[PDB]
Amino acid sequence: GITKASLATESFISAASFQETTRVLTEAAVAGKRDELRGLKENVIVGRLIPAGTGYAYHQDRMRRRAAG
Amino acid sequence: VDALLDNGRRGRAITGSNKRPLKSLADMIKGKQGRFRQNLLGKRVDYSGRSVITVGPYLRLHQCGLPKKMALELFKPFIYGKLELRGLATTIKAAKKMVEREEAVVWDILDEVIREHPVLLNRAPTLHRLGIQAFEPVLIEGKAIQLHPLVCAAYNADFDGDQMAVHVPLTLEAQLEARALMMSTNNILSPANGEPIIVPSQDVVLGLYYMTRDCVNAKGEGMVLTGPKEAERLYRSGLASLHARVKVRITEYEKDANGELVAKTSLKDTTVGRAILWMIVPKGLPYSIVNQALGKKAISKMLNTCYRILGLKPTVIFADQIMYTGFAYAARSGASVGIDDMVIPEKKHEIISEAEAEVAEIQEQFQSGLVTAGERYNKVIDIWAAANDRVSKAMMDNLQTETVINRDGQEEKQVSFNSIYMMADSGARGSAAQIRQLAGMRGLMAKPDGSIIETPITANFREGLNVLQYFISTHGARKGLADTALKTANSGYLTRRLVDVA
Amino acid sequence: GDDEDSHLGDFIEDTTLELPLDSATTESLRAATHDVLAGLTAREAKVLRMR
Amino acid sequence: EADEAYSVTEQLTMTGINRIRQKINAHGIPVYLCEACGNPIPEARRKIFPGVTLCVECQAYQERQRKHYA
Amino acid sequence: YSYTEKKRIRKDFGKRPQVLDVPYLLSIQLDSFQKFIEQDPEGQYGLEAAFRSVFPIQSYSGNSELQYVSYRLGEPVFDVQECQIRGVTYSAPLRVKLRLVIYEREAPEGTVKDIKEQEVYMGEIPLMTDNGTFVINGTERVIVSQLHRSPGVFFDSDKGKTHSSGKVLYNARIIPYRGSWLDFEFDPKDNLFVRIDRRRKLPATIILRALNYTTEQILDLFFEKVIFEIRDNKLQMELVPERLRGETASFDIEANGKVYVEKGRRITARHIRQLEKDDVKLIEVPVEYIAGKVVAKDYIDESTGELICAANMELSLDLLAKLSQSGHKRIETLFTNDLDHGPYISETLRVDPTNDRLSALVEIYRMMRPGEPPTREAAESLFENLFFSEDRYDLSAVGRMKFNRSLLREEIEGSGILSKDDIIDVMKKLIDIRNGKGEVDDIDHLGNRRIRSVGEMAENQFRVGLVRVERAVKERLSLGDLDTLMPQDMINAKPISAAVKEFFGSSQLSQFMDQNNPLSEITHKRRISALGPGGLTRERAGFEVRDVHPTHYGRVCPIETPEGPNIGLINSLSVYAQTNEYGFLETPYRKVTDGVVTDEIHYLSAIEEGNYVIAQANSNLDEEGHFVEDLVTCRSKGESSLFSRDQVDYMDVSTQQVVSVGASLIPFLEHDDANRALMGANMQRQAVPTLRADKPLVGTGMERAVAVDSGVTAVAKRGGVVQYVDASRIVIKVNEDEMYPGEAGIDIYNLTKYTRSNQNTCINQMPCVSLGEPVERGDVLADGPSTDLGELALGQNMRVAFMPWNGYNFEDSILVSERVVQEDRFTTIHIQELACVSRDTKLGPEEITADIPNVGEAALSKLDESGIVYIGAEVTGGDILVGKVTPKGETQLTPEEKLLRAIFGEKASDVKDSSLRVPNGVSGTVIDVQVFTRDGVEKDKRALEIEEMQLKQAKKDLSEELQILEAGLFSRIRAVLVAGGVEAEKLDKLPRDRWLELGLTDEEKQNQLEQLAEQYDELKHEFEKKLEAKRRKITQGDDLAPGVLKIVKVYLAVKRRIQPGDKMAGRHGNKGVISKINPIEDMPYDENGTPVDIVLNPLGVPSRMNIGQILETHLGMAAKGIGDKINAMLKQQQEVAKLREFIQRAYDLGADVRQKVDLSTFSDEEVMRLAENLRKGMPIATPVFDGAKEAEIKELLKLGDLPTSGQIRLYDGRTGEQFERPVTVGYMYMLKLNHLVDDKMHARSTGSYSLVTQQPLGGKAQFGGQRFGEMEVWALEAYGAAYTLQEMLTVKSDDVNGRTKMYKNIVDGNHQMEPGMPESFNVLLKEIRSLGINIELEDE
Ligand SMILES: [Mg+2]
Ligand SMILES: [Zn+2]
Repeated sequence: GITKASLATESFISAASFQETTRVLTEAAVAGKRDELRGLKENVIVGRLIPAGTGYAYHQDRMRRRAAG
Repeated sequence: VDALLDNGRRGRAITGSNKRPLKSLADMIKGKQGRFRQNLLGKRVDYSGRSVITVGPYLRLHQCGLPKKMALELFKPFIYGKLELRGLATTIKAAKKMVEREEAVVWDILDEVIREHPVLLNRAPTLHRLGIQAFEPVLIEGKAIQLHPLVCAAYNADFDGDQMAVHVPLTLEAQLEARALMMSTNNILSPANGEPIIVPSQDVVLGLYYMTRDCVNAKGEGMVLTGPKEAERLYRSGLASLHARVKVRITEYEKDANGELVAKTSLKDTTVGRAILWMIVPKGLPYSIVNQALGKKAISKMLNTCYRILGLKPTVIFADQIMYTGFAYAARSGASVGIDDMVIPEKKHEIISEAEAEVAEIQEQFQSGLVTAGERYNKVIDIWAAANDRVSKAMMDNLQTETVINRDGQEEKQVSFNSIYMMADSGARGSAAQIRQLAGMRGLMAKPDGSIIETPITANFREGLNVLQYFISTHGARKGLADTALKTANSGYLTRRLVDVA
Repeated sequence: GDDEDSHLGDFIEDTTLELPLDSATTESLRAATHDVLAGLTAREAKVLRMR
Repeated sequence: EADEAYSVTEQLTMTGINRIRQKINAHGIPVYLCEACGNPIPEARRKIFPGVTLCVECQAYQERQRKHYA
Repeated sequence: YSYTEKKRIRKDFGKRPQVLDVPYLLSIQLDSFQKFIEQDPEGQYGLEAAFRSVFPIQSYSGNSELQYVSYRLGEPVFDVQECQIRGVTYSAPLRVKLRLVIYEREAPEGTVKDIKEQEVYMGEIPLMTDNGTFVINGTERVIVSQLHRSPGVFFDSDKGKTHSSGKVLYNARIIPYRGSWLDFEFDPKDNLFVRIDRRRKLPATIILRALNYTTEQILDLFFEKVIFEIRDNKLQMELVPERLRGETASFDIEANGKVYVEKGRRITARHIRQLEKDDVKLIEVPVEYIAGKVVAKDYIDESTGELICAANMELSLDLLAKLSQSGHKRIETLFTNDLDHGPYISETLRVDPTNDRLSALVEIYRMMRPGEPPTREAAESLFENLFFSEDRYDLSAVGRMKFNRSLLREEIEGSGILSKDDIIDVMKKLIDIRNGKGEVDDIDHLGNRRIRSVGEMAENQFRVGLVRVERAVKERLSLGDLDTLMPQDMINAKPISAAVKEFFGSSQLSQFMDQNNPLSEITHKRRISALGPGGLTRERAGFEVRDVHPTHYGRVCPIETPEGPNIGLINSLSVYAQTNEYGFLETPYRKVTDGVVTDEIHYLSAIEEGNYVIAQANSNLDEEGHFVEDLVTCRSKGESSLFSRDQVDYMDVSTQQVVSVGASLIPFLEHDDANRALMGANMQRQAVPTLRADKPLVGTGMERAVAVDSGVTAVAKRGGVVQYVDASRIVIKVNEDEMYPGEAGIDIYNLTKYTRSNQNTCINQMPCVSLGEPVERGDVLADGPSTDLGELALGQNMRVAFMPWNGYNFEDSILVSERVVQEDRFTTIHIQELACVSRDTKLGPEEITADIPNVGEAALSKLDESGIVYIGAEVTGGDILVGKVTPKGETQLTPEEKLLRAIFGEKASDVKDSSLRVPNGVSGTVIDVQVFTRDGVEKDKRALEIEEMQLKQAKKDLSEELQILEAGLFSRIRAVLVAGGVEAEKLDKLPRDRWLELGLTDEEKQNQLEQLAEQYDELKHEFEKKLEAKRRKITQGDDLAPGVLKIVKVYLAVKRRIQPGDKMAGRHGNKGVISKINPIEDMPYDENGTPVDIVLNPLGVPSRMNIGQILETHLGMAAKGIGDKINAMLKQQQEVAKLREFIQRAYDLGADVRQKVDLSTFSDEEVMRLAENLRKGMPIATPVFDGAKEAEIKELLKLGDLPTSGQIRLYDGRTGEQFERPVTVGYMYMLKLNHLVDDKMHARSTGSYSLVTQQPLGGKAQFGGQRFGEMEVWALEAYGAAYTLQEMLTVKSDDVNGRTKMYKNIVDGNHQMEPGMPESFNVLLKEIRSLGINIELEDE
């Protein structure tokens, strides 16, 4: 169901937006979770270019620079 | 420590001398919902403002009316810049004093910085991407925003005093983003259903309808004219009636070749109104599309075909012309509404006494035990429910055609030209449903329960209602407002869940 | 008021901040002084820049 | 605005009444034996309601029973 | 016909006669408060009542008792006007007489001594104004009457949704006026439960044990006894011939030598008729029927003295033998039947963990306060205090009444707390409904909703004031020494005055008066709310209570309710409604005895009304007053149908009584869709008062009642003649009949002149009578704002015509001719209050000096030597109202600033500029300056000039009184001296002061001259003291806050015309925002050339089914027609004959109306003045449901010589050519609401930023930028607007570094952004990092 499907998100920053914040961080801090941004919600949070539209160009061009040399 | 980190997972340490519990670190991140900062709202934002919105039909669809006072304060750093760029100010501190002084020299500067610089207009509940749209600003004396009427549909703006906000695209990117993506003219199709959302609304369609409509006999009957140009010439000077049957030479086009425009000229059988109108329609459309009566329904399919044949650019400027003309002739028409416009059927009192006797039949049967009690309720409710359909489609037969008028010979009848009908038939406002409450009786009402009451409103709005009839109408009315007040909260929640999962 | 998540602290404005219109003119006051001291004699510049 | 609120009310009212209206059907024709218990159906019920299958006794009873459980 | 009616008489359509004229509309507010504060020598609600409850207070059994004598109300510290300016609350000191008695040890009681301490002070309690408001801090407030669930017991459902079984449930609730709730509720298992308050559910029988009921008395009480005899061997049974109904035979049931029924045949009417008629008392049975029966009492073994069976224990075929062989002849059992008397209470006992009294009392104590140990003394006391203490519990009288009412008792008053019987009787009645006998209540019925208002709610807040002082008094009276402390030492003031100040200050029910409009005030004071303390909550209920209930007919308005988040949660009081003796809502009716309709009226409460059959408002009765038809439409028990001529017991009073004051002010309401009607009376109250008080051409009749009953107008106290008329004051020389014997004199009405309202509108009174005109008592003496000639004029009507005008009325937008703004007629006067404060900061004191660093004389022109703007100076944005400077020394300026100071020689000051300046864009005239100075700081120059001027004016005012009052009084002395010594010319030669000496021969006239002397010398001395106190109050130190030295308040009078953006609407819910203001050249005109003022869109009328606005327009058209007729004949100077002939024709019109009229009015001097007042148009009245009908409108159009169509042809002012089709033109009364554009319009480039979050923030009213919430972000996300979004929540807001980097770039002419990271997120990283969490930014 939509409400259940959305509840699972890769970005932990996105989850602390709409899920219960105390639980999200706790569950995530013990795990040593690394958030790579990638999604929309989180990039708005951290105030950089949305990884779609005009920004898709940039994120794509920068995502490939990663895992590289 | 625990009260410092997350107070509430204990006994709830209260603040000094103050009954309220003190807000902890955890309570400083958490909220409703989640992080307050990213939740609406949402962060206040520089370079912005708002006021009441008004009309301005003189606008092109790609612009909007922005108060002098607002534009001065909004673009203040730009004016300080352009002012010292052209050398009218020694320094920024002088520019500050200049626009503060409102020296007349600055107005001419502001018009420079305003030209190719879109602004964003946004109205109350932002529902789809068309809830924010980009316009080119036109300076206005007054403190209200002027909003192009065709965009009113997308915003779901009426003018009962709603206000809109403005936003200045600062960066060069934001201007080109707002110009190639958010501009009014770039978004004329709804993203929900490929159909135009910039359909002509109400005043403007009632305009065209009255124009491209015909009556049996009037000034100009039967003459023939060289082309559309001289059809207007005939009308503006009071020689011809707007709606009179007329053959005129027209030249339609059809790009039916291999992407190539073919021309066709014919003596089409039309009216003066439809002749004049063709002067707007661009090139490749057929004259058939304006040959009809043009209601709100037919008027939007026209815009649609224009898009899917000529493309974005021609449709935009076309759509402007439609609005401008519809408004103009609407004023010329002098359509109005008085008490005598709401014609009651001559048979009304009859229909009542008949269905009133029908209850008297089923009543006799209830008292004599032929029918049961719950039965009798559902019996009476049908014989009333029927009579309402009789009263409705009685006036609608009378109202629709009963303008009976003559052409040279004997007698003839046609679709009525009664004011209140033209409104519904065209689609400008009101429907035979609502009309049914003005002339015919207005239904039966039901209390909030839903259990519909066994003595309908036998009166209508042109007549008075009496004490009880109004009091019964109350329930349905109040629950109506009550419901749609909550139906505001419910819409909001469904869309929110959907973007979270998308 | 409103019981709303409008809290007292949300209205306490920052008074130590420097508004741009002033940060703007200060960047521009240097410009004017600099050009005024070069349009002088080189001794009057070293003399004035020093006092 | 507000106009829609009125609009909402009309749609609701219409739907409720319509359901009720249907629960009577139309031009029916049939026999006279009650399907529940065989009691005599008078031609009055046949001519008031076209297609009646429940005697006046059963056309209460059941109605009555539904009320009780409410 | 009266005196201010003779001036202008509204032509009234409508046939039904007024039988009862509208009572004081502010009845509710004024009445209730008068009851609270008043000596009542008995218990009826009041301050006396509250006292008598808690008092007498007695020390901890130490026999040191403090009893309550009586109380007094000191005079108001400031009167109404005084208290407002300064900012005190309008209150009176409460002085209560207390008597402290002491009993000897040890005493057969009686006193060593008692000191009868005079009236200790316990705070000041606010007082209500003459017009039903309070003043809390110089600001008028209203206390909204509340609607809450009546005290008593109410049986409810919770059908359906419960558990998804259907089944239904039934619950009872005992709701007392004060004290804990007692809830009784069932469940699916049919177990009875109780919960105190909303607490933990508990097994219901526990309270019986707490009342010292053991198991045996619970069975005996709630159950019958089935007596089992052991006669011979093995078991007989007492049979009640009825017990077997709703059961089937259990065995071979036989008696009386005849087998009536054998095993397996259900006991019905046959078997019970046999048993009852044949008298079957005893039957023989098997030992197995008691296998299920429950034994009633306790039975022990007579030999071993041990317990065989405990009460409420089920027997078995083996258990019987153990108590049968012990010699027990009786075994009492329970009668259990799941249709009639269900085994409910039996099952409950089996769920109870307690057994004895202290056992249950513990389980109650441990439920209420878990976690702490129970005690014997604790558990016993707790329960006795819950429902049986006079102090901690009370149902009141109303609670006791509905309690007894709902339980079918006789007493209408009784115990104030619950008894062992009370609780049991309720549990009894609850069971009955579950059995099928009886129905449940509903919360919504107005017989179960009660109305409280200010008088009651203050009482309750005073009661709590004492209970928190009572603990303190009892505490002091414990240790108090002998004859040293007295009843003032213990009673503090702050604790009492705080508990009452709390209410009137901040409460959901104490709010700023909605005062832009006499209707707005009057509609607010008559208002209900089910919210707040003791009522429902918006998140609680729940559509049933919001919806309009049938019982609302004539009590609550169905149409006047707010349109927001609380619809139906407010409602407005109906016109004729009044509050029941018991505090319910009743409404007036007419007693129909047999078939005649009487005029004796009866008030029927919501419960009373249901029973009777009430006729209808619109019902035709003639001659003696028989019903004309043999059958009349009436409503009786919740429904409405046709009824017989002589079955009707009552009839509606008026056609109006169902609506509110707001709703009744809509004309042709009958023709308006109910929804739009709501918006109508909703927006009518938002009408800002106009410059020139118009008058509605189309009215309803109520406008005079609302104007007068609302305080805004000045209504004559006593009838007489006018001595002096000033724009300032009015003096009335009283007629002899109404004039009191002594002090003689005249009534002098001082008028309210131009002054600030709560909503910044202007409230100004004007004289509506001329010099030497006759006025009678209860006449209109002066119009308020938005009242004309005694009628309520919330706006100005104008010539309106429905037609599309080139789109400048697209949605509901409005198109207005220049003639309106030129005529200054929708121009509106606003008064803002701007204040300047001299504070104390750490660095030093602020001075109000006019020495301001770096400002030219251009500024200091409008400023006096002292630094305050002059009165009368027309100023605009930026002009300085009050010069002010704050200490900020050693700036530490920079090189280039230093070099600049040295080049141009400015003495870089050690003081900051803090002066009060005029907000940008708003511009008006200064009309008043006030200065409040700390007690003991020296009044500066201007401050001393003012307090000197206030003195000279006040002396002139008081003396003016004496001069008029002397001459008025001396003028009476002259006339009584003439009755038995008349020397007309001889008397008035000598000095008037030298008159008091002349006496009179033996008669009462000698004693009458004696009376005027007393009250003369009293005027002489009461003048003196009234002047003295006035003088002290001016010079006395005005007391301020901590840190503040002195304050300057400047009052501005801005005159705002009307411009695109302003919201306007007619009374029929037709909103619209003026869109363009057109030249008179371009307006639609008719063949007579007269342009039209407003061009409305015809499309707005069909959809929104408000058809009354059209009727209004047509009737308005005809009403102006009569105007245009008289104006011609009055300019023709035709003479009384031709004029009066025409006027007389208008006021009859067709026949059958209610109006009546001349020629009685004195056929000359009086008739001509009327004609004048009508030439602007003839005021007509369409009562709410008694309104005018099309025929009467068309008929009045004929007389006006105007077309019946209501439509004419028009010509476009631009092209000059005709408009096809006739268009409607006419006159529609229209309001300008105070959503005026130049209040809504805000803009900000760069402004203040919040400290905590570097985020745009409103600080100097250059307000914060627009908020860009979540949904607006999805907007940009749906476009590609990636940069537009970044900039939106980076540099445009949150980026402390970016915003300045941008602004610098903007002026350099480089559109870029150097964004970086929002501080909002920067704080989260730190906020997270300050928890135990290591949150980093990785990589690169
Ligand atoms: Mg709106
Ligand atoms: Zn049957």
